[PDB]
Formats: sequence, structure tokens, C-alpha cells
Amino acid sequence: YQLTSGYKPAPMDLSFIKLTPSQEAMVDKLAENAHNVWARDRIR
Repeated sequence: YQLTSGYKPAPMDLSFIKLTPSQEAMVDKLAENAHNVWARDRIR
């Protein structure tokens, strides 16, 4: 828990579950595609 500037979020158990490698490596397609749609503008 790090200090804030006026607004501290603590709604749930965010430190509960660390996820599988079928999910943490799934962002490597999302950071491929959502970067590719950023690369669809970087062409021009």
C-alpha cells in the first residue's frame, strides 16, 4: 500500500490471486494488436 495524493482505492482483494501463464502471456497479443492498430497509423 503506497501513499496517495487524496484518493486511496482499496475496493476488493487485489492481492488475492496471481494468474496463469495462459493469461499473463495473453497480453503479448493485446500489446501486439493494440500496438498494431497504433502501427496502422505509424505507417502514415
